[PDB]
Amino acid sequence: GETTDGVYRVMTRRLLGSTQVGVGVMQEGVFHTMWHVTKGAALRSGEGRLDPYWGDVKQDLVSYCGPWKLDAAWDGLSEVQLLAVPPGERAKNIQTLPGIFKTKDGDIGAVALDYPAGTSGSPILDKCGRVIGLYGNGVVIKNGSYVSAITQGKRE
Amino acid sequence: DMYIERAGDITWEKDAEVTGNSPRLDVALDESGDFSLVE
Ligand SMILES: CC(C)CNC(=O)[C@H](Nc1ccc2c(c1)CNC2)c1cc(Cl)cc2[nH]ncc12
Repeated sequence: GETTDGVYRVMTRRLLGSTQVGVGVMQEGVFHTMWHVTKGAALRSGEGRLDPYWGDVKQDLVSYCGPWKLDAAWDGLSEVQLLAVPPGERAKNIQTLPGIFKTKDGDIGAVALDYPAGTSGSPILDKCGRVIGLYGNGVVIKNGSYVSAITQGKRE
Repeated sequence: DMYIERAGDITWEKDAEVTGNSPRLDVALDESGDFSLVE
């Protein structure tokens, strides 16, 4: 059905009314989202059906119709934008300078922005409009604020 | 059963709301894809 490049809402009618569980990126005929959003379950695009192709619970990522296509990376210096798609609200770009998640396996960028759970999977963009990761998997610090990682998959 | 609805183009918008800090945090990623604060 709808294979157009762009950002999409992931919705369900299982709960009350229509509830938004997450967000995703459609690019090069592939739908990219966070694993915890869909749990690897199939998706519907009109009468079209999207089946999972690749997924990893540790990375918290999943691609539909084909392999992971996003590969741009945060340069560690520049400001980025979170293209946030909140439940029931219009897509909105928020510019921020990312922080750092120091792990034993290397440093990853971090975005300290607060959005409801249904915003999980919103893309993070560089100054060219290339998706450098997905927002929606992170931690909660001392002041109750949420810090998400900049999650990027590996392109083959 | 889940479904997708388009929400917009993927573009950088000049002059957008600039907010949020840049913290440097020590974190740990478990086998279940869960991050946690290391102190
Ligand atoms: C806040 C921490 C403790 C949870 N981390 C999140 O990123 C969370 N989603 C989530 C849920 C289950 C799993 C994972 C991630 C990874 N694999 C299991 C989330 C994301 C946003 Cl954007 C808002 C949220 N509100 N509450 C939760 C929440």
